[PDB]
Amino acid sequence: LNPSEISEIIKGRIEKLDVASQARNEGTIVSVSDGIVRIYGLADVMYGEMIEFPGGVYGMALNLEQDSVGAVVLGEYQGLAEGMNAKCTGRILEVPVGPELLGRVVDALGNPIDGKGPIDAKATDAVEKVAPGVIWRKSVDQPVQTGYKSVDAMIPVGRGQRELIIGDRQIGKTALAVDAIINQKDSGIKCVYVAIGQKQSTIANVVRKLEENGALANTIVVAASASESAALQYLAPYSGCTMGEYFRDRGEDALIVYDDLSKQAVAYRQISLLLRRPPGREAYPGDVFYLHSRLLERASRVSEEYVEKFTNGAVTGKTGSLTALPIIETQAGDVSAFVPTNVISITDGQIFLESAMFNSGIRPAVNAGISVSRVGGAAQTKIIKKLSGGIRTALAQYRELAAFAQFASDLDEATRKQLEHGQRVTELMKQKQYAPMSIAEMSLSLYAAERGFLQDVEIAKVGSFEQALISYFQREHAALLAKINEKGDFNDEIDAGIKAGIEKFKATQ
Amino acid sequence: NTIVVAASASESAALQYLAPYSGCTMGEYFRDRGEDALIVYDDLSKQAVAYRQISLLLRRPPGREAYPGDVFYL
Amino acid sequence: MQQLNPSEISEIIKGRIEKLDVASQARNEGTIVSVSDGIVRIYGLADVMYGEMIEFPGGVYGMALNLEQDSVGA
Amino acid sequence: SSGRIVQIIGAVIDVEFPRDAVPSIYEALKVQGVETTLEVQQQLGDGVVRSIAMGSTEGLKRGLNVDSTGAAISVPVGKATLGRIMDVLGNPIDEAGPIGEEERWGIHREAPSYADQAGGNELLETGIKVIDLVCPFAKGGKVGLFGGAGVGKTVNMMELIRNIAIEHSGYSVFAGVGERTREGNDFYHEMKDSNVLDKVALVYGQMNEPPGNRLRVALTGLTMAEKFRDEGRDVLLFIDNIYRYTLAGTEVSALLGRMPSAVGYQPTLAEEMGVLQERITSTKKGSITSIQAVYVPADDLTDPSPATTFAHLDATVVLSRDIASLGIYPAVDPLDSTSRQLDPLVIGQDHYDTARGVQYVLQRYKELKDIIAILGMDELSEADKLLVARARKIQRFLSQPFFVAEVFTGSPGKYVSLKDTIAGFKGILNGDYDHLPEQAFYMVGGIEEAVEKAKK
Amino acid sequence: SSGRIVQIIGAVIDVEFPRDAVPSIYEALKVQGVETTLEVQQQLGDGVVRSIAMGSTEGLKRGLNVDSTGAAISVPVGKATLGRIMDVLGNPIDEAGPIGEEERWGIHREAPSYADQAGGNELLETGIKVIDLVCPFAKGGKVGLFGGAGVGKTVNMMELIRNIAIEHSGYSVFAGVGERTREGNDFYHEMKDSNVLDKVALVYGQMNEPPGNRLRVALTGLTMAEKFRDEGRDVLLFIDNIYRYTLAGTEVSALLGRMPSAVGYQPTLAEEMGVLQERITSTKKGSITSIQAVYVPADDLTDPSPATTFAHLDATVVLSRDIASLGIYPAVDPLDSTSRQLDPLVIGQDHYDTARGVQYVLQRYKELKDIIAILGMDELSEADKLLVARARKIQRFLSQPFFVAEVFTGSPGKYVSLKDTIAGFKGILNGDYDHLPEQAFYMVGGIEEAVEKAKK
Amino acid sequence: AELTTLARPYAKAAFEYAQAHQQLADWSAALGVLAAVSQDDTVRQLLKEPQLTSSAKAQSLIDVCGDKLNAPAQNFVRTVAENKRLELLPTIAEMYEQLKAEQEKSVEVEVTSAFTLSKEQQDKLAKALSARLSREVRLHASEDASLIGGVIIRAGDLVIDGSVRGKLAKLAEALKS
Amino acid sequence: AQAEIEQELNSVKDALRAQVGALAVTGAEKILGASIDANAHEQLVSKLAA
Amino acid sequence: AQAEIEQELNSVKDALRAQVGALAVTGAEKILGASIDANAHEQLVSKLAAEI
Ligand SMILES: Nc1ncnc2c1ncn2[C@@H]1O[C@H](COP(=O)(O)OP(=O)(O)OP(=O)(O)O)[C@@H](O)[C@H]1O
Ligand SMILES: Nc1ncnc2c1ncn2[C@@H]1O[C@H](COP(=O)(O)OP(=O)(O)O)[C@@H](O)[C@H]1O
Ligand SMILES: Nc1ncnc2c1ncn2[C@@H]1O[C@H](COP(=O)(O)OP(=O)(O)O)[C@@H](O)[C@H]1O
Ligand SMILES: [Mg+2]
Repeated sequence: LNPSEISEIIKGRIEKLDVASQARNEGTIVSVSDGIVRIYGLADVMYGEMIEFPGGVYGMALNLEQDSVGAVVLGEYQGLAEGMNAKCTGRILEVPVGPELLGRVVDALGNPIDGKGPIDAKATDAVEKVAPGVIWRKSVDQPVQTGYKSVDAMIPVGRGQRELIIGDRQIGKTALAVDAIINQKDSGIKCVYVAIGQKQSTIANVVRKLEENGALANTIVVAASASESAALQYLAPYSGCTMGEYFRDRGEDALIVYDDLSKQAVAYRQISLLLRRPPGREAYPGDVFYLHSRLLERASRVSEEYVEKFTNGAVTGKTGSLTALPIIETQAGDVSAFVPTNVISITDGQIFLESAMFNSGIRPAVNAGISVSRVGGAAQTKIIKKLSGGIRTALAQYRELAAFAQFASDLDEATRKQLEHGQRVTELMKQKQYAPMSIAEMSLSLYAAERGFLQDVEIAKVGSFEQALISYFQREHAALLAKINEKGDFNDEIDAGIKAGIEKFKATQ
Repeated sequence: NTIVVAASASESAALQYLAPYSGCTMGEYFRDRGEDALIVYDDLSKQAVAYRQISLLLRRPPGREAYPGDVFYL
Repeated sequence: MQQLNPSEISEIIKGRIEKLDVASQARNEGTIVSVSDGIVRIYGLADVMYGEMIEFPGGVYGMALNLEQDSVGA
Repeated sequence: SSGRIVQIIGAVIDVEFPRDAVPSIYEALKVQGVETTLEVQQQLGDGVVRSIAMGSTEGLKRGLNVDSTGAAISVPVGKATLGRIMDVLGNPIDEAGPIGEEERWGIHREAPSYADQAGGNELLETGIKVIDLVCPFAKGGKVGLFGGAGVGKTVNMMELIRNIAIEHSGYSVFAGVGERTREGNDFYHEMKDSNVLDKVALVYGQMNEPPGNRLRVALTGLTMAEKFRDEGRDVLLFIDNIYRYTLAGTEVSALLGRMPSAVGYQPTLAEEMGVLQERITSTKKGSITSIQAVYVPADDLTDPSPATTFAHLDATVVLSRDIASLGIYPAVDPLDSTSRQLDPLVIGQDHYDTARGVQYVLQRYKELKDIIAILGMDELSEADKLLVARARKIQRFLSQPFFVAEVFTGSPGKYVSLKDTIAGFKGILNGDYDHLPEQAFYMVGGIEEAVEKAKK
Repeated sequence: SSGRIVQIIGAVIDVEFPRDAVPSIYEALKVQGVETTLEVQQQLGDGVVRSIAMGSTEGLKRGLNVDSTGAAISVPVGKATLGRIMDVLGNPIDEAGPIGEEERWGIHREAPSYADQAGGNELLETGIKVIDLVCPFAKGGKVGLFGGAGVGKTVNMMELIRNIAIEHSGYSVFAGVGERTREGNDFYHEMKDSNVLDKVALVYGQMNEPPGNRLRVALTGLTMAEKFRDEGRDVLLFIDNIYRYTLAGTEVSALLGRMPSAVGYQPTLAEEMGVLQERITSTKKGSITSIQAVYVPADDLTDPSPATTFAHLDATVVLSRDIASLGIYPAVDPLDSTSRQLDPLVIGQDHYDTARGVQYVLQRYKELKDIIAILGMDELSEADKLLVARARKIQRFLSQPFFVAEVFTGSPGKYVSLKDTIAGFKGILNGDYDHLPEQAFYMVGGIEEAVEKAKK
Repeated sequence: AELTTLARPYAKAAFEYAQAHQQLADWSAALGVLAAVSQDDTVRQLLKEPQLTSSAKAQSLIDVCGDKLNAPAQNFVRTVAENKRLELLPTIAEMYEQLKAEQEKSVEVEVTSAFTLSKEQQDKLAKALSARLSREVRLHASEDASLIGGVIIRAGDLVIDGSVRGKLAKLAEALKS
Repeated sequence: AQAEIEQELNSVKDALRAQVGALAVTGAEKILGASIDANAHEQLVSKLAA
Repeated sequence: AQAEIEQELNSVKDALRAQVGALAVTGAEKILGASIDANAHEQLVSKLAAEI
């Protein structure tokens, strides 16, 4: 297992060492307080430049005054002391980018924390950027499938869309975003998951659930846990966004989750209040809308001319995109609070998760009254857009009539049948964790709801009915499901084959 | 049977801040020699107001309702 | 160790090197040090009253509201 | 002459100049290497000016040489701006070559005088029923569309652009101030596809930009509209979020050395609002009709930025999250929306009486909410029960399907004339449609479509 | 080299040092000739450090010599801390001589890393039936504890100490943050009389101490729990109030002159919570599981102190007065206590089905108790009366005798495994024990002890 | 604020007067004597007494310094003391020296070495540094037993590390990583 | 399981070659044998790189 | 495999001690190359004396 000659690497490192003197621009630490260091000197430092301290500690220059430089420490500050040396690096704040980060867990500066060796990235890129302009965009029409029936039927997400996931604590926000990540393992869309302010055992459970479902090799994980510095918690979404923008700028497609943007705003509030900046609503800084809007604008779809301009002619005739799913935690259903209303004013729709529907066992818990997608059916495939026109109206007729089931035997026929269809569509949209459905299976369930094949089936046997129907179409009509799973086409042949299979299921099974 | 300690409203805020400690020392005389004593502080709220006046005039940094950080310790 | 006052500017200090006397400038005249957001801070004007009109070049008029030790805010 | 950078804190840069060559307030400056434009705000003394960059400041250092241009930021004006997209500095951003202008104008100027003001109360029909009913517009007037996050502001403006474009034949200026870059690309490709792009000039400074660009882009769009007004024309000016000018003045305010006002705002809030808003008016030379979207922070109308914005406008349309949560679009609160054209010597006695009767019925319905929530409709009196029934039919008939909302629903859009709106709401208030159910009044154009929807 | 005191303002002391010997952040300093310890908070420049005194500053002057220790506050760790009361510096405050430790550890360290996490969702068996059925605990988990006084909190803590010491070969550390002196002496004598004093190390940071002592006392108790975890054990850590830790952070941040955040709190509120809570985990050597009692300010769950605390908690245990008035001990509400481990992926389908069946039967009994209260027992059907009988049997089987409560009940205590709890509550839920009376189900261990109770 | 921020306009006013009236060495000797007099402990105890006016503090400093101050330097002392800025008097002098080094096109360079360097070695390093910095340089040599070889050049914020301790740290960082 | 075999083995090779590289730097005593004749050469190449 | 690398570790740790004195010479000839002619005598003694 371990021969002795393979440890001769040290000799080769000695043969690639430059021992010539190089000129540096240097300074001295004057004061250290709460992650903020004042430095004398450093007369050639740039705004946003990494500053090297002893022990491998870096900082970023924020306040270039005439006689001092204020820097924010990008790590633990507690080993820094007055009198220690500071050096310019020549580098505005960078992260490594590339396909070599796929499968790896890193921190906010790209250093690996999973114990699987060094990352051999061939390129770095800047953390702070301005998003590309008005003329370089293209309108969103390709689908991103989350694998959930309620999300892919009602609130569809496209390539380049920003779609917020918002709701109270412990009602499934990480679950919806992680299952949207796991459904990209055979679709060509690469994935970035940024955890901000979470517990480390939660992050390790998330990466173990990514490896157990076969999607870790498609996903970069960037982690800044709850006992890190607030600088790394503030800077980790932009670092993961640069990691997704590598695949955006070369005509490929990526998808990023920010699993709490609400904890990033708390960390930026901490940094701004320690700099004695004057606050506004809820003690947040005045530029807090700008904190989210500089990030989420970077998620976009860019045209073929932008991709041809970026790669200098290497990639021709391809668009690239980056889809974002930010996540916001609310307090007791208050969606009119300052940070939630700032992020709604930025995204292209949102998915509201309701605590009462979660506590009644309606487990994907999507409030269909107020969830919306601004792109809509321009992103959707044809069979899914055709069969989901009657879902939202069946859930709408159920909203008020769901409290009438205790006296519904003394009601008229249209109100009774609308309430029966509402209970059937509500029982159809329940779905377990870690069970994705394809285009053909959600089309089978949506056709079973929409065309009236749920009418003689009771409520407690709806979803078991759905599972049996899926199994029957997997063993009798597998070429039909492979026809639907190509690009989601719909015509009269597919219509007739689905309705003949459902009638043979309802007659013989 | 009662010692009465007074720090009235026209006296200095330093005397209003020190009066409960002075009365507590007089009551502790009986506790330390195996006897039993009972003390009434008729407004601890006004003692906190006088200590807030002393702390704000000494330019010590304020907190909630402009009280200093050691009012719980007071 | 406070911050720099508005009369701590090196033509004014070099003026005081050349002649220490306050009669280098007349008591009814001053010079503009700073302009920001409708506020003009002026070195001089040693006989100005509160609410007095101040004549600027170009027909512009002002009014003195702060009469500090070293400077006039108008 | 040339100065040197002495301080860089964020977007705010201090530059030291020689003492006989200090540049004026609002003068443009250029960094010698990177060509970053700075705009001077303050003269601090000692040769040092305090300025705000019109761009990114990462990569800038102390000691860089800075030239002064001798004038303010000047943008191209005239015929050559039409069909074109420009940024805050007047540079083209549409990849279509240079702008072939014949003159450039500075973006800072004074308001027109009191003697140059123009009065007028000629009605502008919008085709939207609640807007034509309770807060009617005028040509050469000023419109605010107040509302919180995701209640509709942009959808209403796109419908108001589409219906005000029918009977207007002059030019238009559209200024995107701090909003979505994707919305700018959609509106440009929509106007390019339907061949109305050659009448409209586009200026954009969106949410992705540094705050100097967002602070100064509405002045550039207003300078282009002022050139079109001073050529004697009738022009339309659309500004999506004017709140985003104000918030950019928040972001640089403590860096400019100012003490904060209430809830962290800049102390010069009403003056920056007045210096921007008093240039938007019609004059005796020509007229500007302006529509502005106005953001309300955390749905609070007593926040100081909308509360200062309210007195600068002729017509005010307030949107509500509760009315949109009932499913009613365009979500206008009819008890909070006013206009100065709702006056019997402008619109006539019949339209005014219908609007006052609608507002009376909705106010007395609003006063019964807690007693209807606790005890129900059954313990009201009979005239109260009739007024709650007519009030729910009025609330359903105030909604309308839109042409720009055809992607959201699939129902076709409707244009309703003013006469049909007055006749339909008069027929609801008189009791002519007391036999109709209330869900027949929902999402129709006319009252006759409610008559056909009742027989279904 | 030593320094000199240059400033004393309250508990905040500034000490000047030579420029090549400035001590580190969080270094312990000693005043010469006095029993006073200082902890360095900030480095102000020119050799001057700003520090917080860990005691009274009455009688200190400027000019006193201050020695540096070269390290952070170091406490005794190991087996010698068991049975002893200590302060924040690790000095004994019982009158029982020195602690005979072999090792001292500093109280500031990082959280365990991403590669050091143990993995899985392994349960910690407590032996209490209502805890192991309704709200199960994780190894490495965190338990919020709610309720007032007099409902059995201390007896539950001593029973958890006895059960983790005898049945799992682990230890316990108590850290009293803001400890009342009367209740600490009472808790010490109650743990002598229940024979559980030698199983737990006691650290008190009392109420009449300055707030840096009350800030660092949980870090002292967590350092002793970390040494017990690094001997390969499963450790319990009890925190008496987490809100007093948060308030001591507010007071220390107000003494240093930091600008306060929303609702008065410190701007480092989430970070100071996360430094304490991320050290309580399951690692590859052993685990620390924490039980922390929570006060809620102004009955507001959306206040920032419980909203920061509830993001770290894995389970809640709610203590109730109405269950304790029925004689049922321990007084855990089975409907109000929650757990993140109550999930069929974590504990399996069988435990989840038994616990949700017990919770449905108790919720249906809760509404039928109001039905019997409004109209009498004759309103209910035969199936409703059968559910009332099974629910009273479930409600009495949740009670359990404790080893530390044998003076109270007059019975031997019982330890019940998790298998016997699921099998017994499944046997009541399937109707296997409907022939027994309900008073056989009161204060026994497993279901077989209720079977032998119903023969007597 | 920092001491250099407060001490900047006094040193700039003194440098502009001494450049306008050709008295650069006179003001450099005067500000050196004033800085060294203001850092002595007895004068520092006298300058912190609360019952003295600012005019008496300036008069005591002028009577102590004597013949090393001409009349505009005495006017400068009265202007410094009237604005209560006497503790700035070392920093003012240092900033004056920096301004004079930019005027005569010279730079003050500290060179530290492992063994003693001869005049040929100092003239060689001074000529290389004068070619790089485009200034007349003034070397100040010093010893250090921490270096095992080579020199370290420090000129303002410019550090050129030619010692083998820095090459040892580069080899340790190259083989550790 | 085979990926964890290779990752464990690589952590051992990286730890061994890290301690061997930390031992080779600590043997700098050869550099302690230097005199002024090599210092003149070092100051010559410090002249050549300015 | 953990049991197998426990057997291999002692023999590769005994193989590494014959190469570390060459490794210090290979680094030291790059850092100061003016004493490469003397060092061939020096390495016959102090290869022990710095290792212990
Ligand atoms: N579709 C589902 N079916 C059943 N259980 C589910 C489903 N989705 C989520 N859950 C469960 O809901 C619980 C809460 O989910 P999750 O941890 O994702 O919530 P969250 O809102 O992201 O919480 P956090 O506050 O930790 O970010 C988990 O225990 C999970 O197993
Ligand atoms: N007239 C309308 N009909 C249907 N839906 C609408 C209408 N107006 C707004 N909405 C819904 O509200 C969303 C937000 O509208 P938008 O104009 O973008 O809001 P705002 O400008 O206030 O942020 C739309 O994307 C749509 O889902
Ligand atoms: N397991 C138990 N069995 C019987 N009685 C109990 C039990 N636990 C608590 N009690 C009763 O409840 C009272 C309060 O208990 P205790 O834990 O002392 O609450 P606190 O510590 O808040 O005062 C005790 O005096 C005891 O009589
Ligand atoms: Mg909008």
